[PDB]
Amino acid sequence: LSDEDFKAVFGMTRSAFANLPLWLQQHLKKEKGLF
Ligand code: NA
Repeated sequence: LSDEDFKAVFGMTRSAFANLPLWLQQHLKKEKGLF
């Protein structure tokens, strides 16, 4: 997805998401039905 769609889904930038721990990245992907 686009940078704008990413920010809408996750409410943060891709760089912000990458600073999260893996467990939380994975948690968010599942919560949102993505990836
Ligand atoms: Na929106």
